[PDB]
Amino acid sequence: SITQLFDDLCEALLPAANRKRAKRSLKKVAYNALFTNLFQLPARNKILMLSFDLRVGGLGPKADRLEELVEELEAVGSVLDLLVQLAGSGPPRDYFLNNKHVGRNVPYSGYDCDDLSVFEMDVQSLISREECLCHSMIQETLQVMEAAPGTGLPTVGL
Amino acid sequence: KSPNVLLQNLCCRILGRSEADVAQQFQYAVRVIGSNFAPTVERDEFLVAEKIKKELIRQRREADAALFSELHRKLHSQGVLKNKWSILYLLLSLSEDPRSYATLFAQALPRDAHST
Amino acid sequence: LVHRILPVAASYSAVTRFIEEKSSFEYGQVNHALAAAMRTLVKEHLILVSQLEQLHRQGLLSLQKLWFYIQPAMRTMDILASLATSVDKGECLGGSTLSLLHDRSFSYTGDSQAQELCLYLTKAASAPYFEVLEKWIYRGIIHDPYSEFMVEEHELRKERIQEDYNDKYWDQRYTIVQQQIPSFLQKMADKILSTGKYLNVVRECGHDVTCPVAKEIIYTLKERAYVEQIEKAFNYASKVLLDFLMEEKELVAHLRSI
Amino acid sequence: IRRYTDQRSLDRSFGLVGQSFCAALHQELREYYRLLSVLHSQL
Amino acid sequence: LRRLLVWTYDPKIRLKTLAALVDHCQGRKGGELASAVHAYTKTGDPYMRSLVQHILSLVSH
Amino acid sequence: DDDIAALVVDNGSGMCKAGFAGDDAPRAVFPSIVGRPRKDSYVGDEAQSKRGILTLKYPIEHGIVTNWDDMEKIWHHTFYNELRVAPEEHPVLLTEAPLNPKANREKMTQIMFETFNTPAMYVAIQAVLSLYASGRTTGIVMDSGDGVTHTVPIYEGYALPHAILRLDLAGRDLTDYLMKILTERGYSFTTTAEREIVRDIKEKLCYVALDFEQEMATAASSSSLEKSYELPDGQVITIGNERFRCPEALFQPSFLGMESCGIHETTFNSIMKCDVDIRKDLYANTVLSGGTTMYPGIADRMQKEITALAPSTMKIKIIAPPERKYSVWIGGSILASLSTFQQMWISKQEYDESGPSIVHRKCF
Amino acid sequence: PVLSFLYRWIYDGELEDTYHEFFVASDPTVKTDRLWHDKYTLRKSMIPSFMTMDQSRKVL
Amino acid sequence: NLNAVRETMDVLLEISRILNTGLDMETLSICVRLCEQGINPEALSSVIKELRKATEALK
Repeated sequence: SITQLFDDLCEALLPAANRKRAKRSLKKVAYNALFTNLFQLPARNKILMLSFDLRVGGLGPKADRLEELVEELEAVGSVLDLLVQLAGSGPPRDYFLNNKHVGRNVPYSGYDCDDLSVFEMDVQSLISREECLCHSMIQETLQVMEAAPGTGLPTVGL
Repeated sequence: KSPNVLLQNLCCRILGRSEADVAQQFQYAVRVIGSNFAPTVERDEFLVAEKIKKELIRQRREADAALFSELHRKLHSQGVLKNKWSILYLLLSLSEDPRSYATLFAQALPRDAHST
Repeated sequence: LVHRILPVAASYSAVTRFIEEKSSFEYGQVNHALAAAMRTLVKEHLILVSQLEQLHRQGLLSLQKLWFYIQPAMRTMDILASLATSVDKGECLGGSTLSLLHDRSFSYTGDSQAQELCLYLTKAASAPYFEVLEKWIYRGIIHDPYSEFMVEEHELRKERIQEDYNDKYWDQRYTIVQQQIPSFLQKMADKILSTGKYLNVVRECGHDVTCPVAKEIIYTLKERAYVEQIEKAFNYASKVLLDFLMEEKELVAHLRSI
Repeated sequence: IRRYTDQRSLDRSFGLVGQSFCAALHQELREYYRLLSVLHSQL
Repeated sequence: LRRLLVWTYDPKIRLKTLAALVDHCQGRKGGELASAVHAYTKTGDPYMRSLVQHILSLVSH
Repeated sequence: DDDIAALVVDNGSGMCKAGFAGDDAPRAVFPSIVGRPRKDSYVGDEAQSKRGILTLKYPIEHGIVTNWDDMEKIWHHTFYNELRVAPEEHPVLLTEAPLNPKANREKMTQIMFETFNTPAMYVAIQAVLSLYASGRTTGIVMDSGDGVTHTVPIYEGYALPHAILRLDLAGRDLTDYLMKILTERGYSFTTTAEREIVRDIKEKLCYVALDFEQEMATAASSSSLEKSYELPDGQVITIGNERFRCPEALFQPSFLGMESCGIHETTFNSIMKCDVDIRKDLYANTVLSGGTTMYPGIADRMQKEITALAPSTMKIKIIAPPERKYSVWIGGSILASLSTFQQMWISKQEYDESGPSIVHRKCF
Repeated sequence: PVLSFLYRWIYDGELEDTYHEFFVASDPTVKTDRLWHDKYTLRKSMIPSFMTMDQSRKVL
Repeated sequence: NLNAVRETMDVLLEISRILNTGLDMETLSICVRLCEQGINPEALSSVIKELRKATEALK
């Protein structure tokens, strides 16, 4: 029932390994903010508005995937008006781009040379992952090499 | 404005029908204008002025071809707009006769000699 | 340490010669597209060397980092290097060079990287083969610019070759080769000959084969579509030929007179 | 361990399960080479 | 970019094939030339097949 | 927790429900029987156990108090024997029945402050308090209890009493009418204990259908619809054809001989007194409630009537909790948990400074 | 890969290798009608220990 | 209905996963049921956003 549906919302979004009084106190805040609101254009169009903002930043087939999935999702409309508010807030290969040597019915458009320099940034991203990792190994120990006895260690606290 | 809803404003401008009365034309427009919204061409209000002249000469009104030349002077006299190319190239795109060939006439660079 | 890095360069030095030589005309028609599909993986190999040198300018690359980086290529190029040396060493053309890939595509499935390279390469390379298969199966015409297919043609309907001088054309005029089957059509090998045999002795009567099926043959593995496709076409050809045989020039009357 | 997984990489009569065990061992030794890589620049 | 091996790999195949047609045809004129382009349209490589697929449409106009 | 604990004690019309706010189920369920010989200072479990030579009476049966001594006495013995807690560590949310007079609210608050002893109090209308647990502040509640039933329309946390329609037909009329038909057909119903047991059989096992006529014809051509139940008492009373048509008197007054308003007409007359602009908003949240969900199947008929009630050019969107037996309980349990509700909750000092009638004034 | 072999031993088909990493040790030249008795000896050494005998015999 | 509501839940899982929402399968089904009751979505948007800040100060 509905007095449990906010509490189960409270449990799943709380991880684990006080925090045993906090669940029961946070369902109180869940009801206390339910009735702050209650005292005081279709649904699919907002999804079309976010897919447009995908298309401006590139990634066309992804926006086409969003819309082919919401055309069958018309068969829930009160869920999407909530979904669009949590689509901006987050947590706190293919070979057919530049290949014509496959198929038999394969396009002729010749060269590109307008994002083939951004086909080398495709490799710059991969090397920039594996160089940011070696930057996150040298700092987590350089914070250790300069330290003092028992300032972060509670073993001196015994 | 925000560019996503600004299209729907145009769609409700031409036909006054609601955005819940039709949803396929509106979807067709989010299909067409997105991935063709940011320019991939090099801008020139110069070249577009030199064909706006060629359009109004083709309608054989030479004084109005000199009236546009003054209106274009006013446009620079204010300086409240950044992209003065786009709207004139737009109004040129929607040209119509009130009363051939074009590939041998100047068009801009499609960024096949410049890439970032 | 520089000894430890040499196998990936060894598995590059034995592929580029292969790609250049075996994409020439004389090497089959499938040995072309096989080497042509290994060009997509050389592009990546080039951009690696460039990107590494661009990291080297600021001194953020060294030998050990590079040795750490070159690990996926040391395996992935080694597969194609063994494939290249094996095709070069023998005379693998047509079906035989498409059998070898079908073996490598099973020899690794528990890792599923050394499968994926071959499973893509197979779809890519067997475009010309399945285009011979797109004629012999749906029409009673076959072309084969390079005759190394499993079916082989002979011409024994001629001016001096007679109906009792060729007797029965089934296993004489149009014949089937045993080693140019790519070792996954082996299950349908008899049917593959008999389907196109049926279709040409319908071409002799009617204007054309007039097929409704007309489907593109693609590569699959583990549940084959290119078996169901053959079965549907094998049904339609026999239906038309049998219909023609019992309707026009019917064998009821010709045996009744005997 | 380097010795063991290097002789079974060019041993292809070691079967489809052994060449999966060895494929895992490749990936663990990659992570063991990551650390010495960072240490070398600090040298 | 290591002397731009990236940007030189897109040529040296398109260029090579079109360096052959202009050697292979050295004086043919008429339908003997459209027999000299119709022998390149059955080449197993899909790169070369797609390139002569448009040349043959052009020359047979 | 983080704050001083809450308490919710509502003396309903067939039961007293008590417990700490924050539980799905009440901590304690007691009868609202009052003991008098047919004990005299012990009421609740002991009076229900010595029933048989002791009368069964409820201090409220029409949704208005019939005897004030009985209510004050069960309320005081609720605080003194059933729970035995300290008052200053437990503020209590009381709930009177809907359509209670203003003088009844004054009587409840004087009694709650004096014999019952609470440090701050609140008294509320019942079905409104139940709807506040349904996650909205708008809607119509059809509340069906032991004593009576009533459709409360409630918009913006407030029920206009002019549009609350009280209807007598409840579980008491159902049990009374079962007794009347069995004893008229010929059956020994005899004593008050056997009365309670046959009411238990109707409450728990009874098969309720949506179509009566087809099921009647099948039972009349070959009867196998029954399912026998033999208690420690030893009585075997079951018949399949009567038990689905016995509650049909809720929409069919002529099954007794009555001339009265039916349930669909009652909610129709209630929706007529609400404005049409809020009719859609209220119709977008229709709740299932009432203690008659001991067997579900009257609830399906209820939702068919609410679908037929408003015009169907918009689909019904129904809030159906997994349980609605404790509807009034889960109602106050959500309310006493709220921290902003302490500012609308009246203290002893405001009760002292502005008279006893300000519990009618503060309560919206 | 063991459970990949077991997809050709829960459906039609037959793994063929000389590497012998699977409990089925097939027997040629017996396809008369008596292969519902014996065509498949159960090699115990290629049975994994996360499969019981009950698991490695019902699959046969 | 039941197969179609299974399919519409699956499609609803996919479009909230590529949009990279912090929610999961279970909390999607909870929120879907809460909107299927008729509860105002504008209020649920507050409790999810304030929970997803307030639960981290605990850990």
